[PDB]
Amino acid sequence: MQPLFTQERRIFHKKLLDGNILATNNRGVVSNADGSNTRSFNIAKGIADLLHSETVSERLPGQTSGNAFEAICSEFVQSAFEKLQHIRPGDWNVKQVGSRNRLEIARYQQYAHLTALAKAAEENPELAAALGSDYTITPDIIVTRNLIADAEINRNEFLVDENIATYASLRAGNGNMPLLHASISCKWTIRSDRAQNARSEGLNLVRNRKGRLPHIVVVTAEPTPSRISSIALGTGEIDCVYHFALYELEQILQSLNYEDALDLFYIMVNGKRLKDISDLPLDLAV
Amino acid sequence: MQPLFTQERRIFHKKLLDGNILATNNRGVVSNADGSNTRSFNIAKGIADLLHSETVSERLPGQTSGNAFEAICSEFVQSAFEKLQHIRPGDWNVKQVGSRNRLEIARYQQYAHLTALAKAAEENPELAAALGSDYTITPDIIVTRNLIADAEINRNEFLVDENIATYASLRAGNGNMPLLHASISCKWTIRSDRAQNARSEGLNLVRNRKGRLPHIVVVTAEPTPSRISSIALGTGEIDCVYHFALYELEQILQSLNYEDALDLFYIMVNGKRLKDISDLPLDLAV
Amino acid sequence: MQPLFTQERRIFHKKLLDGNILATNNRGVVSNADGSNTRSFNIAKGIADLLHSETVSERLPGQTSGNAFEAICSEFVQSAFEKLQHIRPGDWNVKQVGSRNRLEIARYQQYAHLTALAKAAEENPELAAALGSDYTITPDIIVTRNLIADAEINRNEFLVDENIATYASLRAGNGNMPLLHASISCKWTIRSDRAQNARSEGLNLVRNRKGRLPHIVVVTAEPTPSRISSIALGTGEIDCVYHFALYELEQILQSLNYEDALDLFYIMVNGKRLKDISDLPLDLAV
Amino acid sequence: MQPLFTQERRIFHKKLLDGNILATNNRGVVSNADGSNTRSFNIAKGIADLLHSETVSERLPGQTSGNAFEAICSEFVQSAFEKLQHIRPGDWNVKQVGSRNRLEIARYQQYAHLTALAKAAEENPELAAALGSDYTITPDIIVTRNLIADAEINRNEFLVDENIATYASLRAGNGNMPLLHASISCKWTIRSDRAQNARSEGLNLVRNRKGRLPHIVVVTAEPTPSRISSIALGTGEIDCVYHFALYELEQILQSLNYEDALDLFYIMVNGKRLKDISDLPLDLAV
DNA sequence: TGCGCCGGCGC
DNA sequence: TGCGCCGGCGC
DNA sequence: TGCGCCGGCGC
DNA sequence: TGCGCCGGCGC
Ligand SMILES: [Ca+2]
Ligand SMILES: [Ca+2]
Ligand SMILES: [Ca+2]
Ligand SMILES: [Ca+2]
Ligand SMILES: [Ca+2]
Repeated sequence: MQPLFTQERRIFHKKLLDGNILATNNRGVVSNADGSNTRSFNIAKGIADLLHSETVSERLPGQTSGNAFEAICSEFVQSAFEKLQHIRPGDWNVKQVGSRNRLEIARYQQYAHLTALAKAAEENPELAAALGSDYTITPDIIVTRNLIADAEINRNEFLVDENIATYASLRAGNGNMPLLHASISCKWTIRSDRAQNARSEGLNLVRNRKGRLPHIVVVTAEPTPSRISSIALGTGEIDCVYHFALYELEQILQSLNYEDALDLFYIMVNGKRLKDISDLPLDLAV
Repeated sequence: MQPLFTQERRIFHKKLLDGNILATNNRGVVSNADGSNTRSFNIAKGIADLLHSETVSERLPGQTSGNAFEAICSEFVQSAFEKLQHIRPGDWNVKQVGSRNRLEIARYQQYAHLTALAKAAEENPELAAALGSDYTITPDIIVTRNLIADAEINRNEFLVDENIATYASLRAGNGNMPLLHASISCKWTIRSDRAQNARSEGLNLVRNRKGRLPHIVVVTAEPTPSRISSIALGTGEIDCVYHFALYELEQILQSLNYEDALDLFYIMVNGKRLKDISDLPLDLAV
Repeated sequence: MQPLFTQERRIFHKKLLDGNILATNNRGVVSNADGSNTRSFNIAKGIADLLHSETVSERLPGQTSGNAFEAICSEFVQSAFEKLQHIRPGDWNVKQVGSRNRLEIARYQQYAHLTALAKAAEENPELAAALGSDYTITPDIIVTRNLIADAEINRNEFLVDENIATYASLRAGNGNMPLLHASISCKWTIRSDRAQNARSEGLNLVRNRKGRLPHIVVVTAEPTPSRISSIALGTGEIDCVYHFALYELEQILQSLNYEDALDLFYIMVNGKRLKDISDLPLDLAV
Repeated sequence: MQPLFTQERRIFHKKLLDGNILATNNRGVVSNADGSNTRSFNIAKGIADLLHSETVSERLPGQTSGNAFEAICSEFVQSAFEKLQHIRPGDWNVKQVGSRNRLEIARYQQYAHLTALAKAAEENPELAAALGSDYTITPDIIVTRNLIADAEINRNEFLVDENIATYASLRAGNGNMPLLHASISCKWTIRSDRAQNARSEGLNLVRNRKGRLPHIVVVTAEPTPSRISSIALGTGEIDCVYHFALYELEQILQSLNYEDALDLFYIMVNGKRLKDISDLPLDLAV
């Protein structure tokens, strides 16, 4: 049959189709297009043909398509990542946090101290104002790793006891919390202004961490390379951007002769800023 | 037996005593102390006593203790990290880079674009000037990961063929290099001004990466908490600092009844900015 | 009569009213409210009463209200700033750039080199991909300062000739461009996601500058302190946020007893992150 | 007469020759040279010759040349900047801070919150640890601006009463302190590692400011371009570097026929990363 | 070579 | 309540 | 006091 | 064409 990552990739698409997240309205507008832009329209039509989309229905409201894209991205990650246990073992959990959560990063080892700052600020309003703060990281999807018992550390050799390596992050106990492995931002579609919150979130993770920075990634179904470029280009905040259908996007850009769009596409891909959704699970194993 | 990490820790200490790196001169000054300062003198002597330091010899040139401390840290990480294959598998290398070689990080995937950038500056002086920046990132010790065969991704299951997950960093071939896993900076002793180059370096890794940030840590044998804090305190550049002899420092701070410095020790240690050398191998397995 | 800044402040409001930028629809929704949020509705109603708004008309499309708010903010700045010539002299120009421009910062001394990087990237696609780039700063409104002749430098004393101070930024000649004094972002209303492009723009200005960083400021008519807070709180990117009607906002928060909103309001104002529109001209003279 | 800035420049040089800061020891080593290196030896001797350095004495202790170079830079800036009141008016102070005093920038408006932050850490150790960071920003030389009376804002026109522009930074009273205009770091000579503390400091000013960023510059007497470049190259932390004797350096680089170093000089100078001491007073008037 | 190592100690 | 989701489209 | 200055020179 | 504007509102 298919290789399993290939099957999960199609499962991923099938859920977008089945849910009418991806569909075409009766004016021929594919639902991830900017219907008032010809290039967006054409690129999204082609991807949707390549994905064998057939349903005709009205575009879903954006809150609905945004939410569903996250859940569906979340299910793909969890399912594929859990097959990489021999390359990246651990007690992994993949969670869609939500578009309504907050303070959630403080749940995790590298950012726990942010609980203490918040509580300090609410108690002392002078401290609140004097503070820079910035404890507002609300990821769409997290991947976390729970902590390991000595039994696991000492699986094959007597490596540790209670008198050595007493601060190691992976060691369960002393009120240690789970590690944040990845923050995954989802963008069903992009406009260059609303795309920038992924950068500020990446930036917040970078500047406030105690310990190893998580993976910071963005997944998008945006059809146009230019809008993808407002989040993908540049370094420092975002590790890499992953497209819901890269291969399909490549094909359509080639057959349409949007030559600047194709050039921008290769700049990002060859520039290590844009990958396929199927590359994400393995990139989470590095 | 002792746990193996406790044995490794004692081997790291005995390399510093045996190699005359950590020793006491004819005036009673321990060789990581700042002899002009009573507290640094007393804290360092206290650490040497708890390490059972016995040798009398004159302080080595700075350049020699610097290099030697670095080799011995490098050997500790390599021997101890190799025990952790079941929690962080792979084909790992640990290397002690040096000022001799140039453009070292650019041999690794997340920073390879820096070669192209330098070649571009080199041929066009107008471009060299426009970009401004030249010199590039040179950590003391790096840990790198070699890439993985398809047979090993597919060890258990038919996960990938050559038509899926084709940009994934860990996958061998496709114009791929090894991955930088960790940048480890060493400071045998510290002065607050010359500590800061570990921060500019950390920042360079951060801002320039394509892919997940490496581990960015500092290992130091500095005796006084105030000097350690010049590098330890704060977040954003350094993941964590590792003391060469944390338990002994804590113990001497208590015995010398230096409460202000004991406070600062705990600010750092309780604040997750400072740990023992022995936490580092497990911290690199996150 | 009124002090002149007070008159410009009312002129500013009158243009928002006259243009129906600020008005109330026939359901009682004030046009800067989020009509589906009760607190937004109530706060905007009160400000609009305090500004003596009377017109009833349908909300303008967002592209129209956004554009007009910029022009109107632009006219206020220019007009008031030009009265500060004795505190901040110079050949000043205030320009609404537009929501369609690009590369415009490269027009200015501190960012000119960005022209060279763009031209280098389009010529060499390998260089394009290898590049980090990030020359995408599109301010809404700029303030610039043209360069000064020796006659002005030497107005009262013979300070300079052609053999001293030959690189001074303010000196006209040798193909020197005008200085960027300020970038002013306008946000008629806010949602926390679309607010973050002001941060990335501020960040781009910070990281790419050669010479003194411009003022980086945000002007907003957003009624709710919480949405204002998604751009105002935190430091490093934005110098300060200026509200189109702060005094009115203070009054209404007090009379409504939204006590957490009032607390957040004082956190920002007392925390030097939020000011009135009338404070901007003087803050541009520092 | 010479132009006044040319006279000031010669007075700055003669303070270094007369004060024995810049001199040649009995071995022919000029006192800002690294005697072990032929190029630094030759470039420094060449600069001393063009400055008409005549004194023979032994090199002063590092601590003394460091401090003395700093006082003399400070005096140059103060005397020359005072001539620029017609292009940058105000009530300016120039001061040479020192390691003796602590929490110096916090006396200025944009960084006053740092006092509150430190007081908060000091009373609550859990908070001190949560925040992590303690120590704070200590530039070598600062230029500050005192605040302005209402009579002077209203000198020409009735601009403001007490009901408008009530949070404006420049306006005296209302719980206002002076403004930090410039942070000036000095490095009599450089080594690449100890250069980097001017970068961490620059970054601290950047990231922590409430209001416009101060001028952030470095003045250095370092002879070799490679060492100057360790601080000069790049953007984001330092606005610009200023050489103590740029014309003389350029001239010696040409006469010594050191083409590689001449290149690097131009990369820096043409790239707007390096200028002469004499450009600094006008650069602070931007 | 020259970069970046650490040390001594003045302010 | 409220935060952040995407969509329509003018300038 | 102790922080942050610069210097010598090994690798 | 295309970039960035704001608005409606679900989850
Ligand atoms: Ca999202
Ligand atoms: Ca080092
Ligand atoms: Ca805007
Ligand atoms: Ca200095
Ligand atoms: Ca010495």
